[PDB]
Amino acid sequence: AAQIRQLAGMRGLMAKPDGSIIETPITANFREGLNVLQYFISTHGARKGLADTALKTANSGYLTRRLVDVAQDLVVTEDDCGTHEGIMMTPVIEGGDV
Amino acid sequence: YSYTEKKRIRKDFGKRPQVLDVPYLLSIQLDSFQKFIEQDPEGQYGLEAAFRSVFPIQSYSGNSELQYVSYRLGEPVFDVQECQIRGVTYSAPLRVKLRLVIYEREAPEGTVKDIKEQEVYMGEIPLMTDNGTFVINGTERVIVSQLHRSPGVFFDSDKGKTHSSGKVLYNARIIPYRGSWLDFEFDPKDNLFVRIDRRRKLPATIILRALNYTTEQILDLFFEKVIFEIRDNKLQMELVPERLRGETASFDIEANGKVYVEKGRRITARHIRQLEKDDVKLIEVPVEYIAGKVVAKDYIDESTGELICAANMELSLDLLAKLSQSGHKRIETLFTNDLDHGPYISETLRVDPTNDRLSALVEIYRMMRPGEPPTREAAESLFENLFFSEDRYDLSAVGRMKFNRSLLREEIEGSGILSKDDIIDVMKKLIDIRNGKGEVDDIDHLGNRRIRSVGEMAENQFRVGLVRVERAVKERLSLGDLDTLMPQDMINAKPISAAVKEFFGSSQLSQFMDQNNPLSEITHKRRISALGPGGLTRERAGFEVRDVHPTHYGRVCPIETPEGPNIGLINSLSVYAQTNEYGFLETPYRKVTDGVVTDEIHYLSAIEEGNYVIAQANSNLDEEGHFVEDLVTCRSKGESSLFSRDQVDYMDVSTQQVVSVGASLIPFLEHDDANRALMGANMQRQAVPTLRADKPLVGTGMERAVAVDSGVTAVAKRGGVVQYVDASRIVIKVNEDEMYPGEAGIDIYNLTKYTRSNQNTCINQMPCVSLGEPVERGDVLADGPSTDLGELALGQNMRVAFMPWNGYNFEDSILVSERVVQEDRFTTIHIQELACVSRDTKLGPEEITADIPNVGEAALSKLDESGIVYIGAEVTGGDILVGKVTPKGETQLTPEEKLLRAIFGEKASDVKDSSLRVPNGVSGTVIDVQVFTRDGVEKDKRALEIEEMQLKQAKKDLSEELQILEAGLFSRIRAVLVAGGVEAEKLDKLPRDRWLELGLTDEEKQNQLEQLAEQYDELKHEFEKKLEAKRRKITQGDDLAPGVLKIVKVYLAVKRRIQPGDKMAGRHGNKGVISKINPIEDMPYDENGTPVDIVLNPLGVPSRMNIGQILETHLGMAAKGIGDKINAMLKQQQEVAKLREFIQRAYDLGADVRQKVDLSTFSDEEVMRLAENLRKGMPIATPVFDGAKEAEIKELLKLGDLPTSGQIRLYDGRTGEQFERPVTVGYMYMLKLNHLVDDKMHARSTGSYSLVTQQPLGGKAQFGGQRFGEMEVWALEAYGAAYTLQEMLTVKSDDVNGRTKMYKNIVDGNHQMEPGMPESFNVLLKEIRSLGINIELEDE
Amino acid sequence: PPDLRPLVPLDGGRFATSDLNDLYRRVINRNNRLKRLLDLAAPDIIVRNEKRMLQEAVDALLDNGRRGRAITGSNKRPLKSLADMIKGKQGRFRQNLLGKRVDYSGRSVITVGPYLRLHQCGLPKKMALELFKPFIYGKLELRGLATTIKAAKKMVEREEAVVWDILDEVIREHPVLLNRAPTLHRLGIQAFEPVLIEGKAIQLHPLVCAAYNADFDGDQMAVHVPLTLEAQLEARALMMSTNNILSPANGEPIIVPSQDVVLGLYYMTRDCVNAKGEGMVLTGPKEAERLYRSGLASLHARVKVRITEYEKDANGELVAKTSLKDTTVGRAILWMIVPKG
Amino acid sequence: ISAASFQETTRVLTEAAVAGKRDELRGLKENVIVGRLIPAGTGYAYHQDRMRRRAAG
Amino acid sequence: RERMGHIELASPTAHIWFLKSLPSRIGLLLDMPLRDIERVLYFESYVVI
Amino acid sequence: IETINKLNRISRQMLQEMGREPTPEELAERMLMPEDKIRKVLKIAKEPISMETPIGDDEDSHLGDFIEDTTLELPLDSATTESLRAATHDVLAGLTAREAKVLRMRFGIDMNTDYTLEEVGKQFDVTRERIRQIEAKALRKLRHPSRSEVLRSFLDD
Ligand SMILES: [Sr+2]
Ligand SMILES: [Sr+2]
Ligand SMILES: [Sr+2]
Ligand SMILES: [Sr+2]
Repeated sequence: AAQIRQLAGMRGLMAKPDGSIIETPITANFREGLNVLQYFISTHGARKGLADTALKTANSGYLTRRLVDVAQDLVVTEDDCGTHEGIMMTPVIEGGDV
Repeated sequence: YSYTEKKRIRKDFGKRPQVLDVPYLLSIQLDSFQKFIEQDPEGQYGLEAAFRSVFPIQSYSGNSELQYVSYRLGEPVFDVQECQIRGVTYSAPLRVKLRLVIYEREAPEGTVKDIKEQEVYMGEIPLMTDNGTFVINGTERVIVSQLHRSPGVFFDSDKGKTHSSGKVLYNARIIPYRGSWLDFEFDPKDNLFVRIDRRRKLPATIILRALNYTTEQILDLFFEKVIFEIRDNKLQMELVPERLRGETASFDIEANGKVYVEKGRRITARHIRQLEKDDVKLIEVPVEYIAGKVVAKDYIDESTGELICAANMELSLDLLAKLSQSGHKRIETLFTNDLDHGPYISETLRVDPTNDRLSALVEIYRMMRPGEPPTREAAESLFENLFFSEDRYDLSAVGRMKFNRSLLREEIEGSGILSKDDIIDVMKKLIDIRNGKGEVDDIDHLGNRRIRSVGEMAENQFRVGLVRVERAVKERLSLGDLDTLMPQDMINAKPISAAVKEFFGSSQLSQFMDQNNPLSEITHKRRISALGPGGLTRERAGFEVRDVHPTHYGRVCPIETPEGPNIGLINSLSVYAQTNEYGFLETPYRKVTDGVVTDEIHYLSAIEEGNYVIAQANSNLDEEGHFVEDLVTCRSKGESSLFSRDQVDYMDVSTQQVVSVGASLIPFLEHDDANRALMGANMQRQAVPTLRADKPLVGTGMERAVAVDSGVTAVAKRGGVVQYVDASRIVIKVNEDEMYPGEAGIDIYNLTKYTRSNQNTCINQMPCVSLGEPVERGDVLADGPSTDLGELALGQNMRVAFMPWNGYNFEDSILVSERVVQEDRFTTIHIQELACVSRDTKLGPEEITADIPNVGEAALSKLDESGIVYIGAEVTGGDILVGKVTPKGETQLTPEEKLLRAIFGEKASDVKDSSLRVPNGVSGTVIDVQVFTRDGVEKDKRALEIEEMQLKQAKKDLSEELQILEAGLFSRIRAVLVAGGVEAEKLDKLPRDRWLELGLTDEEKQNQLEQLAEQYDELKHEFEKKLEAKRRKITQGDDLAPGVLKIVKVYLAVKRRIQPGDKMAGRHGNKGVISKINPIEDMPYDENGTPVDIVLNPLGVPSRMNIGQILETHLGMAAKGIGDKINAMLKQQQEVAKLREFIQRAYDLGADVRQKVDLSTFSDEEVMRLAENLRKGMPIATPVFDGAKEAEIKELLKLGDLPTSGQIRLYDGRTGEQFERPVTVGYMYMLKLNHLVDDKMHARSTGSYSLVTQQPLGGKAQFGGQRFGEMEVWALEAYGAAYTLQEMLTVKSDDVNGRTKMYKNIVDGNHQMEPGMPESFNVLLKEIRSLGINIELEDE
Repeated sequence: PPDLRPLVPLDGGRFATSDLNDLYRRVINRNNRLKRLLDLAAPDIIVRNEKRMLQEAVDALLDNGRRGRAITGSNKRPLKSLADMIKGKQGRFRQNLLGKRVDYSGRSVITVGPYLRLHQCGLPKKMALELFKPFIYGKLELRGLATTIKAAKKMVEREEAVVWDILDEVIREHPVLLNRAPTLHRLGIQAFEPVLIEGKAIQLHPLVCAAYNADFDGDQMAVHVPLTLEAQLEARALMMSTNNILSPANGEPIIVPSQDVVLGLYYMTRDCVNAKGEGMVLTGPKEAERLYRSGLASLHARVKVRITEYEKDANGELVAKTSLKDTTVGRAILWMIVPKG
Repeated sequence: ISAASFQETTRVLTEAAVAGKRDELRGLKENVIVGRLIPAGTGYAYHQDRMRRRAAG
Repeated sequence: RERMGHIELASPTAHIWFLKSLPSRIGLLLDMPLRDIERVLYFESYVVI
Repeated sequence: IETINKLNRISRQMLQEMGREPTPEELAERMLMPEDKIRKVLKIAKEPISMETPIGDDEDSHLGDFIEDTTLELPLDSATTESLRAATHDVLAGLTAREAKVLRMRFGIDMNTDYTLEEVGKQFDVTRERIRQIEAKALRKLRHPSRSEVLRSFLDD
């Protein structure tokens, strides 16, 4: 539903190089012709979001490499372990919603 | 409209008129290189800047010097076409005028026996081609422009993770164009430190002490001084009203008895009025207030001569009492607070261990060179050579300009070396920002970032080459004789040529020309990268430089950039942007004179934009001057907001200035997402030329601009009437208007036919003009690989229907009809080069004759007369091209093989087959062959007969050029002869060679015939000069690598057609892989029965957010909508005037547009020829932003009797039943890009292995194996797999005994591993043992 | 050993030597000089200096990046010492896992395979002939078609019609692993039984494409072939896609229809206000197909259909409940696809 | 053997030499380097045959 | 590929892996800082045994 | 070494006096030595290249990584050698008793030493001239297309 918003309704608000949100959002949707100023505004999030994606695989790939090297030397040894002890499990409720 | 434009008029849907037309697209490359080869006297640009910087090289060790006059170029060894064939670097020999000067010790300067040399060889510099490239070793290469920080002065904050609390610091950085780095920074202890060449931290006062400044002089330059006075035993002070404000005084401030501020009282603003009016100059101060303050000057006892207190020292109760004992009158201190003034320089002096000038110079020497003990002569020499020597340190022309710009100076001109006053001024400004009054400049700002093109980067590489030479020159002057060893012998050309060649074809910014298409050829030349020397690496500067800065606007394209690891570092240059006089980026603007808008064009830099209010191109203008609306959307000083008409100073030239050429060709960019327009621009560059290029139905208008500026298309220099058309040569007769007296008015345009590219694609120049057609300057005569009539034609367009199929369009997958394969519309020509090198070994020399001991005569049927394959022989993957044989020796036959030799009879002694074979696969046919021989010649019969063909063809090529030039020369003579004396029937009977002697009475026309007779003799003279040079090059013994006899290169043109697996993409980012070639039978068709060409997945549109591909489809059927009605006519043959009305109606749709096509006043011949070109659809141009409206496409659809919605009911080919919902059908421009499935498919079972590690390796016959990484190992560890990983590590990889034993088990039918020790661990064991550490395997 | 630090003649004629060889020479040279100096007059200054460099010579040989930094005799580079052979991101210890080249491996661009099954992939004909090269020779001399190994080699290279028939026999019942870069979880490598298809492109099943992060636009996959019976079994019993229909991360299935399949079932099940044919009784789900493909009723509109649903019994299975349900025409046809239980 | 795979190599090899450490090859990463069967899955039943015969012999 | 050789040293030379690598294997075994070991090894000062 | 030093001194002279580059024909004239000598030294004077020379980098690769091993025989050729010895054993089995023993001594098949015609004659009961007759008799029967169809396939090498 988020993709349909930009194409037919309204694109929304865009960000600045500092991190703050711009005063006036892009009113034009992809059905009509976007302005020269509006398109240059929308490019910032495109070349920043994909720039994060370029190093997302490297950062998450190192996280996958990290968790392996500590737990790789672990295999099932016995069929049953003689302890009647575990962890208490309760359904996660945040405030008043399950 | 021009005649070349009249044949095909493109319907433009623009609204804004073009004020400034699109300039030369490769102006960045050509204009910058011409600065390098420029013969500019004082204007230091290029070579003249490099020579005059070092020369005249002087040496007072032997009292002798060498002087520089001027340099020479020209006379190239091989032409641009000749360099590509025989493999020569396109360069001109550089010869420089040099003279040695001898001095005798008697007079100030006494010259004795001066010897001058005319020309000394100093290597050869590569010249730029006609388009904007360099031919190195044979291949065409491009120099990429560098993006770096501009030389001058920088100011940075950096307030991230520092100290602990997060103290904000301020850093001043003086960066030169050539020299050492100067850094001035504050530390967490508030003190100031200097960093020389980015090394250890020295106190800030150490650089001043080295410049001969005493401790008294250091405190004098920066600080305000308070003067304490000793009058009649009691202590007093000079009062300044501004000094005491806000701070509470612990003492009674009194003047002549009257008390103003007493003990325990605050000072606000009221007290700074009573003291000012009463003329107070002196007040009484206690001993406590003076104690703690820092003294400025040295005060000694004038009775004894001993130091009481030196400069920069703390005061106490005892020290002030001794000053009264000595008999002093004045004491000088410093004024430092905590807000607007601080003791940053004062507190550093105590930290500074140095005492005088000598001590400071040693400490700088010890930091730079921490090894040898320095003397006074050595310490003074290093510091003067750091930032004060001309030969070492230089700010250049741009550096001093920006250096004085930031520091706020009167002059922009100055010397390259920094003076003593300049260093202090940078230090003064840094304290100002620390105090409060001061601004921090942006690093990402384009006004602080320069562009190093081709000529500027080649200048720096040539300068260091002269530095490499100057060491050998000055040292050998005093070493040897100065009577015999004079001119040429002093300087060697070897160090110069080695430095230049390691830049044009070895540097990071020097790559192969991406000649997949004319668009990729242009975009690569205007690429701006921040990865060059003295720039930034891949993992540096963070992510701030990668992000888009508001300064990029109309200088750098925000969407067109590599989407890989580079993102931001490499950027494409926008259309209208150019380089200024100081290397900064500038964009043109319409000048507004407070009201009306004039067509005055002004180029403004990034610094200049932060002052004027710039209006957007989106606003409409009344009549042609002033605006319509009072409230206009504008942009000023970075930010963009609404502004009034009077406040507007500038305006955008066009709505195309923000987007580069690569993404300018995208039709509906406004309806596309910025992420997919980023990708869509990259897909167009990878496009491979089809066999027959076809015009894009949905264009932008830049298609014609790309084709001409690329240089791949043959354009008319003059014009006129075409005389003779051929598929190799286009000759033209000049219209006499642009023909200047002297030579004949005929231009010869030689066409390049079927030539290999860098990406192995085909380069072809097909003719366009017919015999007897009038054309002018700028007219397109021939088309390149991916160009149609005048315009760019990347990869043709097909019928597109957005509908799901039976799983053949699951994810991005695209279907194709058999008609796409039947009709050559996506057939690509690929020319491949294969080389066979006969080499000399220690066993014996290799031969290249048709005497193969293994195969014959089965593969030898293709090969001809003892050597290589014949020209025009169709060969498949496995045939023999060049029959190479290699001596091996020994050849010990095994007992079983010895028996086999006696049974049948075998001849295989020393001769081993190692012939050049066609790579294992499917290939086309042989186009051309070339044989290169050693300096000893020893010509083969096949190599000798081809040189006979080379000599005869070159003889004909030069003879045909003379014949036409002679014909037009004497035809011009007849025009002069008839004018004055009419002999139209008398001259025709007389022989044409006896026309030179005849002429009119000695007048002005006699002088006209003088130049015509001189040129005729000149053409006959230059013909013999060109033929002698041409005969020399063919008979020339080709110089090659040592240990090489003959190199034979066989060229093959593979005609590969489209198949499932090939990568297809649109213009908007919609890429995909071809699923299956479906017949014309089963694929959907219209009500009239027109079958759809390609079927694309409709699901990959809303999530992709690219509507540009949909509007290209709607306008695609609309484009052919008019075309089909033109196609419906002419076949039945209707009246020309009846056809004229419909065409005129087509170019004027939507009431009011912009493009006004001539109102039916074209000639009957021109209208019929235009309708023939518009038969296969109408070319529609839709600009980058101000393009075709949504409602305008619907109006054009009704013209060709088509629905406005774009969706039509289709019928299934398999069933025959209706699709229960109308499907949108039209024409989208598809692209068959590079890296096809034929080049991507690789397979290996067994082959060759590497030497150091016994793991799979690719080279010949079979392809290389796939790498099984550690990420793939985790998968098998997560699975219950154990024997599969065992295979991956041993038998498939390194294990020597494992692989061969397992391979035999497959053939026997065993399927057993039997693994052992892998060679990956066996080498590892010996490496640990060789270190000196015992490692052993222990048993159970 | 000399093989690990080799002096081999290249294709051009110029030799290529290891950096270890250059380091070893500058150890023996001063070792021989010290043996000379100890018997040919020994002044302490020179002898201590010769012992000073000899200690550095071994130091540069073992680990160069510690005490100073040695420069190669011809090149301006730090020499690969004995320590630099093991470490340095890419050496000998680290290449045992990552930098491992593998035989019997292929690579091609992925394509869709809607006609294929879940355990089937569309492996190229020319790739499979190259991959199963030794497997062809094994089942060619066994058949009695080829005399020896060399005669079997000539039949494969000539692309004989009989070789294509034998090729299909070997591939049948022989699993083939398919790997995609990068592998984040274990389902990146799955085994498939190949079906021979002409072309240079490999076809993949649309359902298992959800397990990988793959999109048919320009992605490539590695083609690995197991060799032994143990390797063939652990590919079918463990690494097969049919065995791995669920995800190892969570209890939810990973093989779940997407895009075209979801859109197909959505249009089939959705209802309209008043489509063609409404208010019929319909005998079985078979008559629902009789009306749609003929052209008498649409997939939509609420039409009563006779259905026979089978619920799970306590022991299983005898429960067969038949009742009139108020669904659509399209929902009745999809029930035939749905299993009995 | 498992440590020097991802950790710093020169520190591990020196620590193993001084202490005189023995690698009995039980970890999964240990057996991949040497070219042996993984003590997991199919090779787990194989590995139990050799570990049981260390006490007796 | 398997056979190795040896070089007989005229003077005893120290191993770099046990000297420079922190925190010094020779240093901790003798209870002596690296600055004191290097000055003896490098030939600058004598040491009492 | 003296000739290599002599080469570099004249190379500086001839490069700038003529214009372009000194050819082996022109360089040999000033050195007073034949062309086959100069062109030989130029190859010897070149220093052996380092193993870890970076070529293009990008994915990180060295010169020593792309060097193939020519010493190793192909697994296909290794299976051919095993198949040849197995085929010839069945071929020699078809021969009439003593016919196999002669060929295994004359060519050294399955035996450590290769024997000459004189050595068989004294250790086979028969005369010297007869050995030449039965050798060709054993070969002729293996020259026949019907008997040796398997041996004809090895003729491709
Ligand atoms: Sr133009
Ligand atoms: Sr996906
Ligand atoms: Sr992808
Ligand atoms: Sr007997």
